[PDB]
Amino acid sequence: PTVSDLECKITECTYASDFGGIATVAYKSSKAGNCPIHSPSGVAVIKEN
Amino acid sequence: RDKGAPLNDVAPFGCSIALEPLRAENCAVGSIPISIDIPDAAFTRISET
Repeated sequence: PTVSDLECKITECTYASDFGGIATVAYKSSKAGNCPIHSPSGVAVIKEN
Repeated sequence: RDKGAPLNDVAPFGCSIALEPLRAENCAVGSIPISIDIPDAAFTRISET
């Protein structure tokens, strides 16, 4: 699925080591299925691939 | 019969009395710096509310 026309926002970001940072994402898909994710910036490390 | 009145009838700042451990119950005055360590198990993680 193409996911654009979305929105992302943190909801409780934890300024920390353990994966405490969270963020809802208003996904706006075309199909329905899986969608691999990553932050190309090294600022954020994500638990979910 | 020529006494004075009782401290549970003349005290200030709101107290009651007992001939018991000599407490002065329920004295409403000032503030108390209270601090608690909650059980972390009782917390709900942020991504569930």
